[PDB]
Amino acid sequence: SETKCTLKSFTVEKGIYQTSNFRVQPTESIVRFPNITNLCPFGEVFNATRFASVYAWNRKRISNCVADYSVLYNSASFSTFKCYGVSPTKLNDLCFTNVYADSFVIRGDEVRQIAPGQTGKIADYNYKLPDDFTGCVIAWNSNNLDSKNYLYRLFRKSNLKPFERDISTEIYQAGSTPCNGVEGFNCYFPLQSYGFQPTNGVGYQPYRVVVLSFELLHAPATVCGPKKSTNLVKNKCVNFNFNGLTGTGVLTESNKKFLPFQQFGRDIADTTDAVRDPQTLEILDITPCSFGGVSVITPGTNTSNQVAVLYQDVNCTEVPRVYSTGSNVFQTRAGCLIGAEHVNNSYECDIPIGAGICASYQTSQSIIAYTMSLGAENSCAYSNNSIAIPTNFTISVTTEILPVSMTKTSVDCT
Amino acid sequence: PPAYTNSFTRGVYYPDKVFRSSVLHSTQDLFLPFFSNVTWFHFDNPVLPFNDGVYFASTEKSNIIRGWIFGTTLDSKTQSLLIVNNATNVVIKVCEFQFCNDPFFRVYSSANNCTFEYVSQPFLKNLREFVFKNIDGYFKIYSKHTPINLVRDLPQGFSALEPLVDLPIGINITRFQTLLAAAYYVGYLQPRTFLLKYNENGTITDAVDCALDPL
Amino acid sequence: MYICGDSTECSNLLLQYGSFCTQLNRALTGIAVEQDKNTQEVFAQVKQIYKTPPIKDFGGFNFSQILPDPSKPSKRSPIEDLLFNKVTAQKFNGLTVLPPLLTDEMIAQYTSALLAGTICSGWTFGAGPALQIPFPMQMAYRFNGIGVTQNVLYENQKLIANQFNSAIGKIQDSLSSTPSALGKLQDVVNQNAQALNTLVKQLSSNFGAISSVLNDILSRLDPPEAEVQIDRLITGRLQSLQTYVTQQLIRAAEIRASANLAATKMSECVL
Amino acid sequence: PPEAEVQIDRLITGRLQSLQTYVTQQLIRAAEIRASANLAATKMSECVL
Amino acid sequence: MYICGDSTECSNLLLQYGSFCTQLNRALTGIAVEQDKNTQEVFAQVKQI
Ligand SMILES: *[C@@H]1O[C@H](CO)[C@@H](O[C@@H]2O[C@H](CO)[C@@H](O[C@@H]3O[C@H](CO)[C@@H](O)[C@H](O)[C@@H]3O)[C@H](O)[C@H]2NC(C)=O)[C@H](O)[C@H]1NC(C)=O
Ligand SMILES: *[C@@H]1O[C@H](CO)[C@@H](O[C@@H]2O[C@H](CO)[C@@H](O)[C@H](O)[C@H]2NC(C)=O)[C@H](O)[C@H]1NC(C)=O
Ligand SMILES: *[C@@H]1O[C@H](CO)[C@@H](O[C@@H]2O[C@H](CO)[C@@H](O)[C@H](O)[C@H]2NC(C)=O)[C@H](O)[C@H]1NC(C)=O
Ligand SMILES: *[C@@H]1O[C@H](CO)[C@@H](O[C@@H]2O[C@H](CO)[C@@H](O)[C@H](O)[C@H]2NC(C)=O)[C@H](O)[C@H]1NC(C)=O
Ligand SMILES: *[C@@H]1O[C@H](CO)[C@@H](O[C@@H]2O[C@H](CO)[C@@H](O)[C@H](O)[C@H]2NC(C)=O)[C@H](O)[C@H]1NC(C)=O
Ligand SMILES: *[C@@H]1O[C@H](CO)[C@@H](O)[C@H](O)[C@H]1NC(C)=O
Ligand SMILES: *[C@@H]1O[C@H](CO)[C@@H](O)[C@H](O)[C@H]1NC(C)=O
Repeated sequence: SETKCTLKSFTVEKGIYQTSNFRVQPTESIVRFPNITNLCPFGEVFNATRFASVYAWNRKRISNCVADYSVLYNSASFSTFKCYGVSPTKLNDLCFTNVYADSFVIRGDEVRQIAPGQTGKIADYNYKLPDDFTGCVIAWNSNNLDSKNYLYRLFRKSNLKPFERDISTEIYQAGSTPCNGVEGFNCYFPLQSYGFQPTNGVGYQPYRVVVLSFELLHAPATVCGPKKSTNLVKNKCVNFNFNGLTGTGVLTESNKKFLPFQQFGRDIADTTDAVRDPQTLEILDITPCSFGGVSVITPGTNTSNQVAVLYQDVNCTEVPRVYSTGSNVFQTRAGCLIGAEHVNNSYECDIPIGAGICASYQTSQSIIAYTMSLGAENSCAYSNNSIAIPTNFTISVTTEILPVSMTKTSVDCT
Repeated sequence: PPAYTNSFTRGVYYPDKVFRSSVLHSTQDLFLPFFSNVTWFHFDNPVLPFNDGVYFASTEKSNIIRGWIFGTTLDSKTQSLLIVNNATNVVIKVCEFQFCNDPFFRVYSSANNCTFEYVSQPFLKNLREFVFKNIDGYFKIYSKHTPINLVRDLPQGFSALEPLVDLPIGINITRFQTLLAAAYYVGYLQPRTFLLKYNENGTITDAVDCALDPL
Repeated sequence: MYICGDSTECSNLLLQYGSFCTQLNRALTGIAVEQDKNTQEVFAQVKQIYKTPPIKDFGGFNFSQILPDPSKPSKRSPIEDLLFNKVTAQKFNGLTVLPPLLTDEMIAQYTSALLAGTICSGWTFGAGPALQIPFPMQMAYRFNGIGVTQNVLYENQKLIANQFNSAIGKIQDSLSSTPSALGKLQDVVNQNAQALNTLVKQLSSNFGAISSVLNDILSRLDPPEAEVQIDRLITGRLQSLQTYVTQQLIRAAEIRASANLAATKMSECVL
Repeated sequence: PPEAEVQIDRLITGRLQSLQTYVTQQLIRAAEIRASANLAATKMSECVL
Repeated sequence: MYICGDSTECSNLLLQYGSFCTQLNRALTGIAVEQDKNTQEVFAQVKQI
């Protein structure tokens, strides 16, 4: 039926017809997510005993490393974790350039003032997050260890500039007095002092807030989550992702000798014939696992309806439609042939399979595969002083068909 | 010193990180032209541009520091790439620290918002070839140490110039300077097309510059 | 496989081009069948497989350099071995090399049968039953065919045999020392090897797209624009495949004219 | 009409490519048929005549 | 020079199409060499003047 449909006809003549192609599917994929590499020291900015205040932070400008947001996301040690417009898990996939962390302690209830969007009175004087902020803000009522110095901004007139560092503490009320006179009647220190003792309530307790604003994408990109590294599943058609090189094949053991700076193995044309895994630094030979062509050998439709199936360049074990590996399976140089019986007798070629192997319909009737015979085996009797003279003749009328012309066809292009 | 000299067939690095066995591969990249005129600078510490790339060489084993001061303004206005070697480290600090008018850690006298600061093992008769380039914010350094007998200038040979280290930087280097009986050579990379011959080992044992002559 | 390597997104975009891929395959299959027909037409002229005589009393004619060598594993004459020595895991992108229907051992048997028929009978084995004749008498028929009388060979048999042996001996030296000795066959080999190399090297071209890898397009970009980039890649690779198929068709038409001349020279000069 | 000239362009390109492919294959087949006809004429002159 | 007449931008854009111009040049050079060989095959039969 496949032969009938691929020819768009209800009747097929005798011969080999290529119906569809064959390809071994990949069993699995191999990435095996990467190393420890250089880790981002978020623990230093989180577990800081000498936590700073909101007027002056511990400005930690962190650079090329892997920041495992999943580590801080699967653990509920901190009270609240927020990250701008990104789920923490995918935070390990889509990455950025560099990060900057500011750590501070605030007074309880006013945790919501610090926000890229909605405003707050504290954010109007202490620290305002950028309007286009994209980072990670972690806040928790630590208390105990950091509770027993801690003074917070209370005297300003403009919101702090997006991503700005201000530590001003000059005494003034707003602008009304022409001369402030140090501390006249109301011009106290802008850094108002508060009680950070355990007796304080939840809304008046030290709240550790750390912002983790990462710079947007530029020409380089260094602070990225887990990517790279591989493994080995040898002698199997698999998908592999080797350091960004993605492809399907068999990763056999190889005797190649890469120089200790090369990873890929593109040899001749532009195909990758070898690879280096960045875990054991060994060389793996990439090979197309298996493919070929399914060909149907059929002795016509009028004669019979039985067929044989030939797979072009695959082994007889690699073939798994209906029955394709049980009995009547013969491995010739031209591939694996099923549905045909091997006969030692050599006849004239009927259906050319290849490499000297042909197939035919013969006895009930079946499909036989044999080695074609070059012709009748004549014995040549050379002998000097001996000749052979014909004593009779035959008048033979043979036929010779020769095409002369084809159908004249015109096409109106428009 | 405005003295010139012939670079012969030196100054060809590995354009990529791909193994190749008995493949004659044509690569279009910023290569040092064959038989080009490279400037021989003797002690001296001149100021030299960068343009597209820089080639460097050393002759004797005096080992007089030989750091580098790749910059773009070098006056505390933009990030500047400084490499300092002390026989134990290769400290690469990209930062806007203000180098004095005649640099020679007292090279600079300030500390700006210093970014990525890679530090690792040191890499620096004995010819010492270096190639520095920057394409898309990635500072690439290639190096090769080879033994030869000093006669007058760079010898006639072609070893490998294997790659050394790539750094993600993102700045632009439009100028550069050398840190320090000085004797070195400077060449300039050009966007040429080279036919590189690979042996069984994946080593570039020969090269042809397809602009030098009709042959 | 060549245009859209194991990418269902690309393969679905190749369905709207109709039977562009079912036609190149048909052309290539026709070319392969034509190559098989050429090989069978040149060599498989006579079907009777005459055996090489196990003697050397050919009137002084040597024939050792053209008759098959029984000692060596392959049953090939020294000249055939020299000619075979002179001429010099599957491919990744769906390119396969089907084996010829007539193996090199089978063609050698055809050549040996033709040689044995020529030595045995002469031209009579190609026009009916093979009628044996002594070789000195057969060469007197061929001398008689060029306007020279019979007695010229019989009275100069030793000299003619010596000249024949010397010429056949010098044939090997002339074949093994000329630089472009088997230049025609080597050019036939090289033209197809460079065509496949150029075809597979066209898979690393953008053709206007952002990248030459379908995985990069499918991952980096959204599906709506990945469709456009993949369509550009499809157009480029389909054009490359069409160019390869057309060039192979022209080259096969050129080769078929050389196989219709080798078959004519076999009938009119060997037979 | 402004947006109908981009799909029609794709149709035109595809149909032109199909026509060119057909014409090229027919030219090669016509060359083969011409060779066969030359052989037939040679056989008519040499053997029938 | 035919597709992109002395235009560097057009040449850079054409460089992305791979070895197409190289194939065309190779084919035309082969045609020219064959044309030179035809005359030698026809007229240069005997090389004694
Ligand atoms: C037909 O001609 C072939 C050569 O084309 C003759 O074979 C040659 O036989 C001679 C005599 O045996 C060999 O010469 C000697 O061979 C060995 C090995 O070198 C050694 O004894 C001597 O140094 C001397 O060279 C000669 O090598 C050999 N040639 C070949 C190619 O095998 C053959 O005898 C002739 N047939 C006849 C006369 O029936
Ligand atoms: C990444 O980690 C792997 C293991 O997960 C490291 O592979 C080591 O390779 C050496 C040989 O080079 C083996 O002897 C070790 O057993 C492996 N390590 C371990 C922990 O099993 C690999 O070096 C790491 N790559 C880095 C850090 O870049
Ligand atoms: C040559 O062969 C022909 C046949 O090809 C012989 O003629 C046959 O003779 C037999 C016996 O008399 C008859 O039965 C047949 O009918 C004849 N055939 C034809 C076609 O006429 C002929 O005898 C043979 N000649 C010699 C001299 O042996
Ligand atoms: C980065 O590259 C650009 C492009 O060349 C530089 O732009 C010009 O560079 C020259 C010399 O460096 C300056 O004198 C010009 O003023 C620049 N033109 C303008 C208007 O941008 C740029 O200077 C480089 N970056 C730095 C900081 O040197
Ligand atoms: C460079 O090539 C040489 C010569 O081919 C290599 O030396 C051979 O190495 C192989 C195994 O790689 C040994 O079987 C041979 O005995 C070696 N031959 C000699 C003469 O030493 C050499 O190893 C290669 N360099 C590498 C791989 O770094
Ligand atoms: C299996 O494949 C190998 C490697 O190609 C081949 O040598 C062998 O003959 C095949 N065996 C069978 C049983 O098909
Ligand atoms: C064909 O010959 C082989 C090899 O001797 C033998 O094993 C096999 O049984 C024979 N097959 C038949 C059908 O006679």
